[PDB]
Amino acid sequence: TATSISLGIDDLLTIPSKGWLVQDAEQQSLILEKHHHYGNVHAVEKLRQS
Amino acid sequence: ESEEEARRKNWVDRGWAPWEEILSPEANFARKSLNEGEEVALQSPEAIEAFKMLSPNYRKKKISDMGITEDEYYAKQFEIKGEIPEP
Amino acid sequence: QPEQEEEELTGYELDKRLGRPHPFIDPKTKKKIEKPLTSEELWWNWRK
Amino acid sequence: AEHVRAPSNGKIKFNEDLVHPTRTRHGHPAFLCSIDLYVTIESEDILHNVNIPPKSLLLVQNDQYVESEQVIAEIRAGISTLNFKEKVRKHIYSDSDGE
Repeated sequence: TATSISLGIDDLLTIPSKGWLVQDAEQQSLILEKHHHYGNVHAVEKLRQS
Repeated sequence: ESEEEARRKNWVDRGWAPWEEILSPEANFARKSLNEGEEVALQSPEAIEAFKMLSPNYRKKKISDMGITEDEYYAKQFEIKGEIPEP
Repeated sequence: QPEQEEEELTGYELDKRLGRPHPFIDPKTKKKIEKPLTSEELWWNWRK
Repeated sequence: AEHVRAPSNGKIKFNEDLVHPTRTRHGHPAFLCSIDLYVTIESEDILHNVNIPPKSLLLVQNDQYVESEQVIAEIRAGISTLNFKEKVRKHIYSDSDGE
């Protein structure tokens, strides 16, 4: 009661590097999806990699 | 039926023809690599060659090893395989 | 060793020992890496 | 299961004579190590070395600039998975019409 802990919107903190991991993941996903259409990989591989 | 008979039937009715199907390096490696297995070491010579040919410098060195111009390799890519008829 | 005195002559080491604002990597020490493989040379997965 | 990641930014230097060419499940080109290797990360100040001998799938090439927290190798979970093989049939659907 003396401390009065509370949770806020800004209090929720994300790991400094998230914009990098998600960005490289979606970049790799794009490169794959391009190549799939060219015949360099097959669907099972696409499914798995994703 | 037999494979030969089937191919004959196809040529006669459907119109099958074994075209050249010029491929990219990334694809040639895919066609010559999925025949062995997965995450397994490449033992076939053509598979190792296709794996090494994924680098531009390796190709530009192999084209000079045999003494061919830059346009000669591109012309040899679009080459008709199989038995060629007599003139 | 009477009156032993130890100090950092360079400013970077002094700021690192005291705690003043200083870069993490010493610009003196920093040495450029030799050129890595070009984007063209990389395998397709890593190409930009 | 366990993915070896890069400690810092720099160049990956390893001897390609001990590693044998392979193809990842995900379709990418790769290198398989059947023996212990020591990779070096030529960073601005320091270096770093890590690898697993029985099964290492190296997804990177020699003299390649990599950034931090990037997947470099896969331990491959060399410990055997439970052998409950289930075979499933996925169907490819044509996006456009034709012959």
